[PDB]
Amino acid sequence: SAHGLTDDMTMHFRMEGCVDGHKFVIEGNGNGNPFKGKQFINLCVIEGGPLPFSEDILSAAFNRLFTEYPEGIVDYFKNSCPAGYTWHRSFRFEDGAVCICSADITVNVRENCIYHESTFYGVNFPADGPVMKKMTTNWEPSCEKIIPINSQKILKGDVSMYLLLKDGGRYRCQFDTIYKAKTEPKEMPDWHFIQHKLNREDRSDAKNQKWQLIEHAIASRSALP
Amino acid sequence: SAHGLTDDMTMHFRMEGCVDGHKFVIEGNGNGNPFKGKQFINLCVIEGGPLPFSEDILSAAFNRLFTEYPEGIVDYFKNSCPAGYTWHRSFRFEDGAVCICSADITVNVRENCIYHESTFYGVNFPADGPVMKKMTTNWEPSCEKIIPINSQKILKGDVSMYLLLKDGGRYRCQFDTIYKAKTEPKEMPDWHFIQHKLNREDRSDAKNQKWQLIEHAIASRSALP
Amino acid sequence: SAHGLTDDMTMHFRMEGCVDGHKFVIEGNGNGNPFKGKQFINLCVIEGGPLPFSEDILSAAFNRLFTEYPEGIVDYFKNSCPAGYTWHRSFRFEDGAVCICSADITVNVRENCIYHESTFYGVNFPADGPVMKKMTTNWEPSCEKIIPINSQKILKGDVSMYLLLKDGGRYRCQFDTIYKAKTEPKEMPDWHFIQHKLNREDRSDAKNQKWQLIEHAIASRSALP
Amino acid sequence: SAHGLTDDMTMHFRMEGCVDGHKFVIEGNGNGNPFKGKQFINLCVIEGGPLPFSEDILSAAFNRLFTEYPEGIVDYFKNSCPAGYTWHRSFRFEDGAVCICSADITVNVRENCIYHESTFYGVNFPADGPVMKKMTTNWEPSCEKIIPINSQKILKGDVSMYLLLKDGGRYRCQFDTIYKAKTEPKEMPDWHFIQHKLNREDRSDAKNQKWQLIEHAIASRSALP
Repeated sequence: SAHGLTDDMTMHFRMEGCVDGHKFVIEGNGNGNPFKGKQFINLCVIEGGPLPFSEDILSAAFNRLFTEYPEGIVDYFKNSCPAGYTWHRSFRFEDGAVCICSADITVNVRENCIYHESTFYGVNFPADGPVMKKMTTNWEPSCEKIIPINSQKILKGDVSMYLLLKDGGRYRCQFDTIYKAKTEPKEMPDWHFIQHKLNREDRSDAKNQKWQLIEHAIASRSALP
Repeated sequence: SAHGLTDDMTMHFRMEGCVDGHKFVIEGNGNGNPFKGKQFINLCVIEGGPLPFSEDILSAAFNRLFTEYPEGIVDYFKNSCPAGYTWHRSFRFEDGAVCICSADITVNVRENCIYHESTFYGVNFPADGPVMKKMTTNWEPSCEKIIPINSQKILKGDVSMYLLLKDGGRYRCQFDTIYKAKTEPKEMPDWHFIQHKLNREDRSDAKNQKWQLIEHAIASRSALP
Repeated sequence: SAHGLTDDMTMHFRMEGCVDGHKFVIEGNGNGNPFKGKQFINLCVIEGGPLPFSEDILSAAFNRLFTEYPEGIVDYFKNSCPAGYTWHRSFRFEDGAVCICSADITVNVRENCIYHESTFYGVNFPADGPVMKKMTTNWEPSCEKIIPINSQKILKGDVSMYLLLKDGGRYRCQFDTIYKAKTEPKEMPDWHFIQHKLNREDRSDAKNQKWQLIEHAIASRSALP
Repeated sequence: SAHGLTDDMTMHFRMEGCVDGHKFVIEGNGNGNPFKGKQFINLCVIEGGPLPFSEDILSAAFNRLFTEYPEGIVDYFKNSCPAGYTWHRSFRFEDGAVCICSADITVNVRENCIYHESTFYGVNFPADGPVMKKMTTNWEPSCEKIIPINSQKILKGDVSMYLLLKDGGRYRCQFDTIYKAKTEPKEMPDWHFIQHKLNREDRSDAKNQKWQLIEHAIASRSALP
């Protein structure tokens, strides 16, 4: 019950985006253990579906509160709760397309639920690219580098991502993020890693395009002594 | 009329955007001579003013119809009128900031007016960068290379841009644009260059943030025989 | 003489390099008119032949003296003669390959001959890429932007290059060059453009791998009034 | 005594490089446990010293044989011994400078020593940059991503590196590597991580510029279950 978070919370998701001119809105709700960096997100496309681009590109847009932080690493994110935090991210794929996303994370103590406001925009996905051809299956597990920006008291994210393709090829992407606490940080953490594992399961049917995302993230430092 | 265009038209502008969470809306109008690739733009911030980021980053979002093309190069843009055309672009600044914008151009023949609709999103402008410190003054005259992608009957733009700084420095940006006619083109151009000159003059008062833009662009091939 | 240069000179070339472990040495000569930015280059592989990678990637390594400059723009290069100048450049291809090259240009007044010495190193050209499959044909005419760095009295080059492919495709590369006079310049130019046209004609026989290059370059400012 | 490697070997180092025109040669010899991914390298600049650029940029040029591979991960490197392997790497620093390095690793069973042939080239380090001003202290610990290239049976390396600066700033760099076994690989490993820790200790004096590098590297997979 620290900072407004419990070992078993819920979340509500709302995302509005536009990719190469195609507008869309996504409604969702999930649950997870902010302390074990584990969450189950359930999303449904209410507007724009069926999406003309691969839904995998949106995955990383839907919450560092769900990160397991050991005692040795300051937890900037939970530290700024229940107020929440905001982040801004961009990424260019190896084929020129670039996307940017922003989200506002707010914790509602009364409901023991987290409210996620998501924004996503992308441009220039090649017509014959794996994204427009829906040939992606999952983001390969990664190791994100979290750097502290002292002067301004915020964090920077740097992670090389690979979107695995059905044809076995790898689609490289560079995540560059800025994490801002909605509350003046009293203590800034040192640099550290955050390994992630994000999986997508298509739950689509004749009526709706929907899917589930399971994210497992955990912080740490150099494995080397 | 020749594609519904004349040498003395007016324009209507409406942009909606968000840079690092700060929403804003801009409206404006103007006049120009498409045949001489010359245009005057008058903008006013009707929402989100005063903008916390330099207005210079938005400048290249406000119409290739205003490009003087020589008869030796196919004018993909004027050929798409009056229906018009759409475009998508990414801005990758040297300090990590990245922006993406899209627009829809349409010609209203009866009104001899061109309607311009756009969206602009940017992310990660450093707090002490030239953009947030409002040190930018104007984009530097450039030379964009236009490449044809015949398989999709669309065009690709490539131009390394430089924003001049008040201290005498410069700030680099990379423009990667995809241009696409609304109606299928029955003829495609070979690659070519487009030189531009874009100038901004701020005319903000106590009641509103406003400014004018002046663009001049000409299409050409290599200068070497 | 005007800086020891004349309108009908000869040149001497010697390049040493290594691309992905494959060493090679190239020698050659030529003639040209610096005042009209026009030159003819004859190269021959004397070591490492036949080159396993397309000879096109080396082409831009073989002299800004051959740039026709208008009196309205300071000719930083001719002003550095006869001592000459040195330059350093990086090539970042779209498939991950990166090359770096440097050269030292010197004018031998008595011999009316320019001595050109260079080194060229490249790395990671994919086995099935256009370079190793020898699919390249010629660089496309370009427009390089020259920027002055007054604090070090040196110049910076910026040009997005495209190598044309035999199947009708293109292969992008990014030229980032630093140019520096050997003797301190007593005058610096403003930024400007330099348009180029470089053509290769292979003339290899049973005994040697040889080819000729023809370059034409002119300096200018914006085409817009 | 597997593949020619023991739990306690030695190495000899020879590197020839050129940075922005400055030539240099480095002679060295080290020892380590290829099985615990631990090594102590001792280098001395015999030519070109004192180096005008920060010696930290050369660090990663001096042997994946020194990586601890658990039973669950195939060991491509030791697998190709005692023949050895070769690698090619490039990296662009956030300020434009780019370097490329290559090395040939050969194991000498009789001497129980590894011979390291190193090549390094860099260009365009800003005069007032942290590299030319010698303001760097160490490469921050990292997590490299090792990907297998099936078709060709080789490995690709991807690691975002940060060269820590005396003034506390971080100097970003992107390592892109290709690892090639000098012997047809019979078994290719799946993707995996290789965390590293490389430290530099200046052992320079009035006669020689010399220093020691301790590298500790260990392979693994997603920390997440």
